[PDB]
Amino acid sequence: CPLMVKVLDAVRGSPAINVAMHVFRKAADDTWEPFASGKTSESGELHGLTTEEEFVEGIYKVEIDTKSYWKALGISPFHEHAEVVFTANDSGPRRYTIAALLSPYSYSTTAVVTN
Amino acid sequence: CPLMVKVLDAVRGSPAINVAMHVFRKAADDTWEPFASGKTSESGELHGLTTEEEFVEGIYKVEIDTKSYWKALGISPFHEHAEVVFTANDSGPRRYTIAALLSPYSYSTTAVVTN
Ligand SMILES: O=C(O)c1ccc2c(=O)c3c(Cl)cccc3oc2c1
Ligand SMILES: O=C(O)c1ccc2c(=O)c3c(Cl)cccc3oc2c1
Ligand SMILES: [Ca+2]
Ligand SMILES: [Ca+2]
Repeated sequence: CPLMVKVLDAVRGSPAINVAMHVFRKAADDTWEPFASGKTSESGELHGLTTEEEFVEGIYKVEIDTKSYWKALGISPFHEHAEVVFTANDSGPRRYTIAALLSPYSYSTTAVVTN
Repeated sequence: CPLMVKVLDAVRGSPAINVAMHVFRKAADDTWEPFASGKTSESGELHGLTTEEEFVEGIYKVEIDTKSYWKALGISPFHEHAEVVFTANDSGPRRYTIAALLSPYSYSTTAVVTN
């Protein structure tokens, strides 16, 4: 898959399992059109969101539902979600791994881009 | 002022100066209504965004223009912007500092909420 997302929990030191996320793509009218969605596995990873053919050039937004994750662990978090917004495939196809590290009042995100 | 934003640069080891950002408040129809905006100072801080009377409970989005910041420094960035989406909750007297640490392919954000 050309787009994979991995989510980790910085409180427990574990993968963040069953985290929902939605991916959007910016449309011509400047609105966010639905693109793909899923939930992380027991490894904290979400594979198979898209295919090479469907993953065209564009501006993409990954909205990770961190609030539901913390609520299900019984925790009141600060953020509604973690958002990652980036231009993809501007110079041809790439493989993107988006990672997010979660705490109740903080998150970090990094991208690993390979050819 | 109950809302301040501080931005740091992990590549140069410096405050992130002259970074533009917009704050939005979520409307009843799920759209994002402009709320406040500005640019960080020489200390990397943006003060005076709002007042106690204007900053009511709700969902807020801070959209930080990191792409323009990196391009002004001649450094190639990954993200279109950094986003911080959070709930303001009236639990006693509270001041909110939203902090962000920027790298070209990564960013980290935390909230410092004090009395
Ligand atoms: O792709 C992976 O397996 C992977 C492994 C480690 C990390 C990681 O430590 C990490 C940290 Cl500290 C801060 C922000 C994002 C991160 O994302 C990761 C992703
Ligand atoms: O508000 C301040 O003065 C302040 C000081 C230090 C930091 C800081 O190191 C920091 C780090 Cl590593 C990661 C993410 C956010 C951060 O926000 C900060 C904010
Ligand atoms: Ca292109
Ligand atoms: Ca309340």
